[PDB]
Formats: sequence, C-alpha cells, structure tokens
Amino acid sequence: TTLLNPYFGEFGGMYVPQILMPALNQLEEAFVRAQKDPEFQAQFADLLKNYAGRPTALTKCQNITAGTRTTLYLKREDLLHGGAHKTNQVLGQALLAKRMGKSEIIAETGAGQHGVASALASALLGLKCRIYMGAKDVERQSPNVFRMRLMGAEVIPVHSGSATLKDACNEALRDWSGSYETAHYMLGTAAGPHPYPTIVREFQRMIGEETKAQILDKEGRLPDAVIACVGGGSNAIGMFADFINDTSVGLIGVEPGGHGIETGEHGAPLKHGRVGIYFGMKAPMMQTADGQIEESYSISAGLDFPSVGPQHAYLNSIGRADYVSITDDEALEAFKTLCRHEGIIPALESSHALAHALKMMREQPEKEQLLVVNLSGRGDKDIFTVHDIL
Amino acid sequence: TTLLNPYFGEFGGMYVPQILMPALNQLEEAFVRAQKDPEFQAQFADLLKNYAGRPTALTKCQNITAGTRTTLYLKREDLLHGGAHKTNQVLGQALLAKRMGKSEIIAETGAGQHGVASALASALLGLKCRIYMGAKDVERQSPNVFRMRLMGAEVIPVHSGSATLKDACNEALRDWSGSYETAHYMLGTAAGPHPYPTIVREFQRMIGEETKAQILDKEGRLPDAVIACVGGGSNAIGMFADFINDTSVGLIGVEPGGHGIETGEHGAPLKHGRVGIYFGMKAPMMQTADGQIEESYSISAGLDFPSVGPQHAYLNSIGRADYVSITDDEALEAFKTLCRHEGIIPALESSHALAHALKMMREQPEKEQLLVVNLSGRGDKDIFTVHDIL
Amino acid sequence: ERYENLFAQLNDRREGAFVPFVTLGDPGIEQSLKIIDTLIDAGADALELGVPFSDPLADGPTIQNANLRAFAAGVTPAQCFEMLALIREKHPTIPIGLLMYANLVFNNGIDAFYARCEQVGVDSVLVADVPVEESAPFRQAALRHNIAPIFICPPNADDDLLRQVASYGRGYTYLLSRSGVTGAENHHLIEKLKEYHAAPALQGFGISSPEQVSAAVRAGAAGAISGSAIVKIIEKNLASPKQMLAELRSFVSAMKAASR
Amino acid sequence: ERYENLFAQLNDRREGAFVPFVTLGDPGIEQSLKIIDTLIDAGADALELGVPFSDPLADGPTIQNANLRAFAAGVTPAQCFEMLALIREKHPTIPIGLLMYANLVFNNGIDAFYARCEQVGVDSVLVADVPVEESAPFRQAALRHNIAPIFICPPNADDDLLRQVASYGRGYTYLLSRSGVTGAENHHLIEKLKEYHAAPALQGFGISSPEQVSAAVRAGAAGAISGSAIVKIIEKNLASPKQMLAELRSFVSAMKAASR
Ligand SMILES: O=P(O)(O)OCCCc1c[nH]c2ccc(F)cc12
Ligand SMILES: O=P(O)(O)OCCCc1c[nH]c2ccc(F)cc12
Ligand SMILES: *Cc1c(COP(=O)(O)O)cnc(C)c1O
Ligand SMILES: *Cc1c(COP(=O)(O)O)cnc(C)c1O
Ligand code: NA
Ligand code: NA
Repeated sequence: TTLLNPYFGEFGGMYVPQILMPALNQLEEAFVRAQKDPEFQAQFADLLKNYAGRPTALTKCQNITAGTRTTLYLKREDLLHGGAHKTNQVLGQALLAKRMGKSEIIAETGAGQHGVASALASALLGLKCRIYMGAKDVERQSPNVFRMRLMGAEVIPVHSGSATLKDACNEALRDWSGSYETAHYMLGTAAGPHPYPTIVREFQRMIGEETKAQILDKEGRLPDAVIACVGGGSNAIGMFADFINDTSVGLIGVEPGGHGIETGEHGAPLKHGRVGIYFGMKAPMMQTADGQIEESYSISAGLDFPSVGPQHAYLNSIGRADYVSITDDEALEAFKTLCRHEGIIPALESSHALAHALKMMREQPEKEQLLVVNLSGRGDKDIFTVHDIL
Repeated sequence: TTLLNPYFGEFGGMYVPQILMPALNQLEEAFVRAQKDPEFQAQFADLLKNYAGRPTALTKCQNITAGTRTTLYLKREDLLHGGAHKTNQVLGQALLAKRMGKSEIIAETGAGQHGVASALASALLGLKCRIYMGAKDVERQSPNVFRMRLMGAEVIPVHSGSATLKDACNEALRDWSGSYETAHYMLGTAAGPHPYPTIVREFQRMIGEETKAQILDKEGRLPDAVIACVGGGSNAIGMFADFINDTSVGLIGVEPGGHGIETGEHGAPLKHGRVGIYFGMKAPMMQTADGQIEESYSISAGLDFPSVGPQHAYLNSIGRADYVSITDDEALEAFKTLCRHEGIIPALESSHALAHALKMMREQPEKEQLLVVNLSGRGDKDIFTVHDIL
Repeated sequence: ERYENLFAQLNDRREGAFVPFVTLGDPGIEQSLKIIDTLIDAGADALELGVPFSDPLADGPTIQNANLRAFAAGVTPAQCFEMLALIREKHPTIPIGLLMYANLVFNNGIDAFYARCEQVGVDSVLVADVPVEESAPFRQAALRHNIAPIFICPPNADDDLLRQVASYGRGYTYLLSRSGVTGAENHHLIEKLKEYHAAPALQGFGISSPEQVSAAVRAGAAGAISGSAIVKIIEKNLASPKQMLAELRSFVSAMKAASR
Repeated sequence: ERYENLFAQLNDRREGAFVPFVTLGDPGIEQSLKIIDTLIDAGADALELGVPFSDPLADGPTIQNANLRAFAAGVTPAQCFEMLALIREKHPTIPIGLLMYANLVFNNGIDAFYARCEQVGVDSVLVADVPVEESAPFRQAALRHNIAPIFICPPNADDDLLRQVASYGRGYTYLLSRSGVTGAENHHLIEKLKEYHAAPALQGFGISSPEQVSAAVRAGAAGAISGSAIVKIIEKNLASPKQMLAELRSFVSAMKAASR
C-alpha cells in the first residue's frame, strides 16, 4: 500500500519491476514527511530565492497584442537560474535525496536541459551525478554535454534502441534497479511511476502560486486562461496546480504538432496517441499498432517525451483542462514575433505555448481576454536552429 | 557650461568635435530632469522589476570557500534578462531617448553583448536600432549578431582601422555627428564624453544599492570588500557607487592581464597604460609611444575596451579604490571552479573578478573576510571557448 | 498443469529443472525455431520465451541486443504467437512460459492477450514491469484463461510480499538471485516460500555455470533459469548456424546434467 | 602672420583663398612631398595637412583610407614633422595649418607639441576633437608659441559659441558647411563672425566643384578648403604617380581659378 493515491482516475500507477517498489515506497514516505517538515520547506524556499532567482517576473506584453482586446502576460521562468523551469524541481529532489541519506544522483536527459539542471543541483549540494543520454542526442547536444561535464557530472551515452530519450529513460531505471540503495533517480518530468508525477508537480507548483498572486496584484483578477507547452508535463502542471480549483480559469496545454498531426510526425500523445503502459505508468503515448513505443517528433528538442504526465491525461478526460497542438512553423513564427516586438528570445518549447495564445488573439481580435503564457525557458539554445531554418 | 561636473579630478571631459556639444548638452539636461522626475523613475523601476528581473539574488557560496575564513557572496547579474548587467542601463538610456523625442538608437559593440542589450531595449520600446560592430568581431560573434538581427536591429560591420571595438566606437560617433537630431547614441560603458560616465553609473547604481541592503540583511554588516571586473567600468562602478562613502568597504577593480602584464598582451590601461585623450575623454588607455590607440587583449572578449571609465582612474588616484589584474589562465581556473562547486557558469569577464576573490582567500586562508563579487554575467556564451582551451 | 506434471516427475527422479530463456525470433524466425528445438533436444525441462519489445527496461545488454536482432528480422508479436503454436504442436508436454513487458499485454486488451496465450498452448506469463501491487487485472485474466501468472520474488522481499507472491502465483515462483538486470557476467526466502505453499521456485539472473544449477537445487530451488548465457552463444555464432546449435547443445546438456 | 599676409594680398587681388587638404605621408613620404609641391605649383594659397591618426573620428571614408595608406607606409608623427620642415624650407610664405586629433597633441605634452610646430614653421593647428569648452590648455600653448589656434564654427552654432570662436581663434575660422564628417560626395554666421571680428572664414566639408568655391567667396567667406575631393584623386591614381600629379594640377588650378 501507499500513503498517496498513485492514480489520477485511470492514469498513473507504479508499473515497475518488483525490485524497485521499495525504492518507490521509500521515496513517497520521504516526500510526505519532507512536505510536513518546516525545516525542509525553509531550506527549499531559501535555495529557490537566493540561488535560483525566485520569484520570477510576470511580464505584460505591450506590443504583441496591439490592435486586439487580448492582454497577455508572460511568466518568466526563462529568468530562472539555468534558463528553464526545470531548476525548481531538481533542487527539491536533491534535498529529498539528501534527506534519505542518498549520495548519488541518476538522471536521464534528451535535449540536455534536465541533465544540466541535475548536474548543477548536484554540484551545489555535493552529490555525485550520473547522467544517461541517448547517443543521438549526445551528438546533437554537444553544448549541453560540455556544460554537464563542466559541472562534474558523468555523461553516459545510450546506444540501445533508438538511442534517444526513451532509451535513456530505460538505462536510468536499469541502473537504479541495482543501485537504489545509495543513489536516487532524479526523473525529469511529471511522469513515470508514483510518486514522481506528484512530487515533480509539488516542486514546480510555485510557478502557478506566484502567477496567481502576481496577476491578482497587477490586474485585480484571475486570468481567463493560463497556457503552457506540454512535453512531459512539468512546467504545465506547475502552472496549472494552483488554479485547478478556480474553475473560471481555463487551463490549456499545448503539445507539439510537429510537421502536422495528419502527417504522423508529431509529439502529441495526449490527444493523438493511445493509452499504454510504459516508463512505469499507464498513460497515452506514441506507440505502433503493435504496442512498440515510438519517438515524439518536434522542431523543439525539449518536447521529445513520447508520452505525457498522468494528471494531464486525467484533467483532460474530465474536461478540466484542454489540450491543443501547435506545428513547427507556428512555433517558429511565435518565436520570431516575440524577439522582434518584446525583445525576449523564447525557448522553441515555450514558443508552442505562445503560438497558441497568439492564435486565440488573432482569430477573435475583439474578444476581451486576460491570458498568461508560461515562458518555460529562454531560446539562446535555439538561435542556430531558427537561424538555419530561416 | 554644463549642469554637472564633466571631470572626476583630472579625468573625463567632453573631447568631441564641436558639432556634437549641443547633443551632449541636450542629453545632460534631459538626464538631470529625468533624475528628478518621479514618473520617469517609476517607469524605469517598473521595467527593471517586471521585465528585467530585478532585484537579482545575492548568493552565498558554501562550497568554494571551504577550509578558509572567507565568506563569499555573488551578486547575480547573470540572472538578469539578457544574461548580463548591461540591460539595466540600456533600458534607462532608451527611456531617456524617448523623453527627448528621439526615435532611433545608435550603438557600438565588441563582443556583442551591448549590441544585444541595445537591440532588446529598442524592440521593447519601439525605437529603431542601428548597431556598429568591428568586422573582426562580427565574424567571431556570429551568435550575438543573429540575436541582434532577430530582434530587428540593423548590424553594420566596420572594416576601418583594426576593425574591432574602438573602430566601431568611431563609426558610431561619426554617424551621430550627422544624425543627433533624430537619433540617440546609446554608449555601452561608463566612459566617453560627459555625461555618459555619470549617466551609465546612475543607471547601473541599483546593483550596489541592492547588494548593500541584501548583505546587511543576511550578514548584519557591510562587506570587507566588493570586487568587480573592469572592461570599460560600468558593472564595477554600478557596484561601487553606493559604497563609496562607506570608507570601511574596500572597492576592488580587476582588469584583464591577458597573457601577462609583462608580455604586453593585456587589457589593463588603468594600471598599465598612459593617460591620453580619446573617445571624447581624458583617461588612461592602451596606446603606442606615438599616441596611436591600441587594442586591449583578453581571453574574455567583453573586456576589449582599450581604455577605462574616468571615475575609476579618479577613484584609484585618490586611493579610494584599488585595481589589480588577473590573467587568462587565472580567469579560466576560476571559471572551472565555480561550475564544479556551485553549479554556476560565470562569464569569462566576471571570472576575472572571481579569480581575484579566490586569490585573496587562498593566499591568506585564516584571514576573516566578507567578500562580494559582482557576477556581471553568465558564461553560456563562453562554453565553446573554455571547451577548446581545455 | 504442465508445470505441476513436470515438477512431479523431476521430484521422483530427484533432479532440478533447467530452463533456458531465448528471445523469439532471434536471430530470425527459421533459426529461432531451430534453436528452440535444439534446446529441448539437448535437455531443457521447460522454456522461458521473450517477445521482442522496444523498451526492455529489466534487461541487460545481451538480451537488449537479442531484441534488436529480432526487430532487425521484422519479428512482430503476431509472428511470435505463430511460432508459439508451431512449438506447442511439436512438443506437447514441455511447459512454455512467456517473459512479457506490460504494454504488449495491455495493447489490444489484457483478457485478449491471455485468451490468445491459451489458444496457442502457452503455460505461464511473467510480466516483468507489473509488480504484485498492480497485478489484479493481469492475474485474474490469466486465471480465467488457465494461464499461470508468474511473480518475481526479489532478494529485498519482506514478509508481506512473500505471502502475496505465494497466494497469487502459480506454476512456479521466479526467484531473483540478485538486484539489477539480466546479465550472465554478473535460502531464507526459499524456506518461507515453502512455508507459505508457493509454487516451486526457479532461480534466475546470472546463472551461467553448471555448478550454479547444482547449488540452486541444493539451496532448495526446483531449478534454474538461464538466459544471457544462452543468448550469448547465439550472438557469438551468428555467422555460423551449425556451430551455434552445436555449442547450444553442449552448454544445455552440461547445465541439465548438473541438475541431477 | 602668414595668414594675415596671405589674406591681405588676396583682398587686393579681389580673390578668395583655395586651401587643399591632404594627409602627410599618403601614399608615401616621397610621393606625398611631390603631391604637396604640385598642389602649391598648381595654385594653392595655403595648405591644411593631416597627421595620420589611428582613430580619425571626424573623418569620412576617403580620408580614413588616406590614414591607412599612410600607416601602411610606416609614417609616424616624427616623420611628419620632418616633412613639415622640408616643406617650409621650400616654400617660405605659404601658410601651413595642421589638422590634428587631440591625443597626438597631448601625447608628449601639449606645450611641447606647439613648440615643435613653431620650430618647424607651422602656422596654425586645428584640433578636431577639442571643442572651445576644452580648449584653454591648447590655445594658450598655441599663443605662447605663436601658433594660430583654429576653431570650428558649426552650422548649429548659437551666439555664445560665435563670440567664443571669434575671440579665441586666430589665422582663420573654420566654417562647417554641414554636420556629419568629411566627405566629397556629401551666411548669417559669416555676417556675425565679421561683426565679432573673427579671423577670416574658410568654408570646409564637401567642397569638390569649382562653383562651390565661387559661391563660398560670394557668400562672404575668404576661401574654401577641399580635402576628400583631392585625396580621392590620389587613391584613384595610386598605380600611376605621373597621372596623379597631372590630375592634381588640373583639379587645383580649376578650383583656384574659381576663387577669382
Ligand atoms: O540469465 P540472465 O541473467 O539473462 O536471466 C534471464 C532471466 C529471464 C529473463 C529474461 N528477461 C527478463 C526480464 C526480467 C526478468 F525478471 C527475467 C528475465
Ligand atoms: O573636403 P572634405 O569634406 O574632405 O573636408 C575636409 C576638411 C579638412 C579636414 C580633414 N579632416 C578633418 C576633420 C575634421 C574637420 F573639421 C576638418 C577636416
Ligand atoms: C524541459 C522543458 C520543457 C518540457 O518539459 P515539461 O516537463 O513538459 O515541462 C518545456 N520547456 C522548456 C524550456 C524545457 O526546458
Ligand atoms: C560588458 C560586460 C562587462 C564589461 O563592461 P563593463 O562596462 O566593464 O562592466 C563585464 N562583464 C560582462 C558579463 C559584460 O557583459
Ligand atoms: Na510528450
Ligand atoms: Na579597459
């Protein structure tokens, strides 16, 4: 038995080899006590504030919405140490690891951002960091790899399977099944076996709590909708969490549509995949008709998770949240538009969220709406990519 | 005559062609009134807070100083929108430009960071941006150039002279001498003709004001010394300003020593150059025995200004502030050390400041000292550079 | 049924069971079927067969490569069930157990997967990524179709788990010799399992030498499962089918010999 | 002295002064001296000579290139003063004005630069980046060494500036025809300057056509200065010294002719 519910409706669970259950049970228990431990919270908040840079600003866009009745605010997680929202949760999981007496950290990474965040939190807190990365990604993410090494993290390429993120996720679990005693698996998104979906959300929840207080302060009211891209689901659920009970606030998740849904080359498992059991959870995913797991495709490398967090699949099923997709080209246009009119280079990941807000505005220009887009990260990393395409 | 003193002791002045004096006088006057205008301040502070990310954190280093009696804090300007402290001042100069009815912006840039900051402030405030860059730098700063273009700024290469920063500074003044009526010259450092040294300092002054309140809060006392690298002098004077009257606080400026002072290949004009008249000011600079201006050399491209701000030359002469140098290798070691023990990638520029703090600590480990280093920027931009060297 | 029978017989002959594991379709369909016929001829008491899955997270390199070779051969779950039927048609009494990953079982409906196992003649199913806590739907479907749901007893097993594995499992109990994943180059439980009337224990993971089989049986286990050690012989002889079967016969006979 | 004399003479002959400007040492020492002798022979009333500086921020492309050519020739300030002496030795009466940038004057001491100008026979010095507000040290040093400190009267000049330029300047007043920098392809003041007893005005910047000289004199100016237009002839004939001098003679004579 567990202390917390491992399922969100029919999605979730703990589908891991029997050998790992005690590790999972130990983690849930450590999390539940840390959550009630004032000393743990003070420590977490201290690092978020004095080391990461929280609270991040909530910027009102004054040029981009000209000529419409849309007021758009951007939650600036791009201003967080590391350049992305991932930093919030790895700092918490690292404190959790220490609380359990663990001295090593295992992490999986695709685009490399989670790897970098895991490495920086480890270096800061004196933990040994082991990072698994698909050989194909290692090759395409040379900069992030050097960054990880520079921070003392060990980067191990994974040549098995497709040699991408899903294969790195496999290797991390394999490693952990044998080293759970001294090492902690720092999962990178709000997915996987319980209690990770729950832990990662609670450690990303300050994004939505800050936004709410910030919008209430600047506009005297809650937004009509908050929008966030969904790769695995952490930045999105982090933004959604505090608004879930405010039924008047729309929650919109944007999955990458790649070259277009109809082309089959996308990364939108939540709305265009099929429920399966993988990576320790029951959730919708990219899989063949045979049940073999497939990769997610997108112009932005950071939305490569072939599945999605269970709480999202759940929020969708009960109609609390809506999920849409945005193609590469639409994300590109949103990327260019923000650079040119607001002087902010957004991550191609976050551009998917921005592109949808832009669409809501443009399709109904006279509609009065207060929107908040979660700018999950900065796009310096995407400069060359957008360069060549252009 | 002018409203403010154009000189700091014997350094400073307004050594520009006669045709530009009225532009200078108009700017000083606009600055003096803006400085007294509550509406202007509210606007400036608003942008700094909700758009740039101020106040930046003051991080206590807990690993790097282990085994010594040195307490080291880092002022995180690396967490500022844009990744560097330059953002603070360009936002203010942009508001100044609008206040004067100017609609265009002229800027010079070497490493490209000032160009990027000028471009982002222009895009945000609806100003047309023209940026001059030495052809040699354009070539070596491909990423920053694309960033500038991406933000709608015009980047014009300068093939004259050495085709580096000093030549770009020349072209900007040439351009301005003929377009001062509709355009404003957004100088990138606390140097040049009055009132730029004064304006840039006042627009960077929040760095030191924040630090003081932050240190007083965390340590209950003022630091023993605050340290900052000096390329042209803006991040340094921004940090120093608020502490100048607190005589118990040491002010230390670090110029790049390149391959070593004795090799002649450095960028430390303040302590190893000779007073000359150039770029509209009387200050120490890199020049031949003949009086021809020379380039500053350093592993970090952002410390390429062949001279130094006049207030620094002045603070040094009266012994209020001390200036030292740090070689490429020392900056490199400091760069690696911060990545590995604190999980922060510093700009190679800021690493010069860090390297000196490290030296103060290491040379006298039992000396009790409270130090603050101004982490002027992040080093993502330096990853490949440090890569190859390594 | 088939497990009960096999175990009754082995007990009378005072010997342990040797169970080889191979991936269906490795290195190809025709060669895989030949490999399997050789394993049985050489002395295997039962078979543990894996269905090629894209993300075998409980498997070490050796078997990860076996899956790749299988996929490279165009092998699909449907083709596996075809092989499974042909194998059963040739060997009516040997117990056949499948080593599965959850998605391949869940894919087209849980009950439908077991119904297919039943009609093909499969005896047991071990779902590697389904712990006892999440097994309800799986074991019930297995029972409804007369398939034995196999459960893993890990070394870090506490009493509660022991009791569950004992009452939920059937056919045999998979006993983990260590933590980690499958890999050739890598008692209190046995007694407690017996105490709780658990199905005969078969030890697995790392069993590559004949003496390991002797020791397993001596420790109280009904037999041993060996996979990577067998699969390694396949990969090392890819270029020569003949030598592959010869070496397979030799290894298997030596391993079964040790079970007596 | 030399300016006073030149201007007295020109007034009697009812003509304006034509003053060419070239960079000392462009394209080389020997050729530069020849170019200068040709300018005088062709009709120049005075010379405005630039000393190659590394950062000529008040200069357009044409002259920026002249400095480069000079540096490429190894020309230094010391060599310029050597040329300056040879030129004076050959032409005892022509006024010689130097176009300088502040650092080259400040370098080894302000007073020392003017002392050297005096001993070499230089008549005036125009420091391009020193406005009247910062000129105290410079004009005083100039006066002490009998050198005329030249000041620029820009088009956006207000009355106060006018009065200062009038009382501080000597020899001649440099009148800016426009804002911006030097470049060939690019009255109220004149009266006020006369009212305030300013030294004879010489208009400069953009003067490249003979009619421009006529118009300048007609407007009330004592003459015109032309630089880029002259330097352009040098760069365009680099490969042929002979044609360079020929074309220089032609342009200069045409320009001086227009001053009458
Ligand atoms: O000889 P070895 O170590 O390859 O064991 C193979 C055992 C059979 C086996 C193959 N794949 C597995 C995945 C999970 C599991 F519990 C058991 C197995
Ligand atoms: O013909 P043109 O436009 O090249 O003018 C040349 C005038 C002489 C000249 C050469 N360099 C200068 C720098 C400043 C200044 F006030 C005047 C000059
Ligand atoms: C990691 C990342 C994402 C995707 O992860 P989620 O878990 O879906 O939040 C999105 N944006 C940025 C900038 C990221 O780094
Ligand atoms: C521009 C820059 C500097 C140098 O400029 P100063 O005017 O000397 O402050 C130093 N550090 C960083 C990161 C910079 O971008
Ligand atoms: Na996904
Ligand atoms: Na400098």
